[PDB]
Amino acid sequence: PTVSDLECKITECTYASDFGGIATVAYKSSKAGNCPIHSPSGVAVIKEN
Amino acid sequence: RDKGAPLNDVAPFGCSIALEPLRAENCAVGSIPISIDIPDAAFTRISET
Repeated sequence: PTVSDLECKITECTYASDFGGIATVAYKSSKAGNCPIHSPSGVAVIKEN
Repeated sequence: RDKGAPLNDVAPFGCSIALEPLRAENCAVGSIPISIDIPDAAFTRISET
């Protein structure tokens, strides 16, 4: 699925080591299925691939 | 019969009395710096509310 026309926002970001940072994402898909994710910036490390 | 009145009838700042451990119950005055360590198990993680 193409996911654009979305929105992302943190909801409780934890300024920390353990994966405490969270963020809802208003996904706006075309199909329905899986969608691999990553932050190309090294600022954020994500638990979910 | 020529006494004075009782401290549970003349005290200030709101107290009651007992001939018991000599407490002065329920004295409403000032503030108390209270601090608690909650059980972390009782917390709900942020991504569930």
